[PDB]
Amino acid sequence: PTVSDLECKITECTYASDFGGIATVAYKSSKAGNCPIHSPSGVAVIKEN
Amino acid sequence: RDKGAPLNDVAPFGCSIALEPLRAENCAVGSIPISIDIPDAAFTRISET
Repeated sequence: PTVSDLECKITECTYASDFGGIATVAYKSSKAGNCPIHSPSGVAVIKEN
Repeated sequence: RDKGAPLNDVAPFGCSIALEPLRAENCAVGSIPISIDIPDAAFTRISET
């Protein structure tokens, strides 16, 4: 699925080591299925691939 | 019969009395710096509310 026309926002970001940072994402898909994710910036490390 | 009145009838700042451990119950005055360590198990993680 193409996911654009979305929105992302943190909801409780934890300024920390353990994966405490969270963020809802208003996904706006075309199909329905899986969608691999990553932050190309090294600022954020994500638990979910 | 020529006494004075009782401290549970003349005290200030709101107290009651007992001939018991000599407490002065329920004295409403000032503030108390209270601090608690909650059980972390009782917390709900942020991504569930």
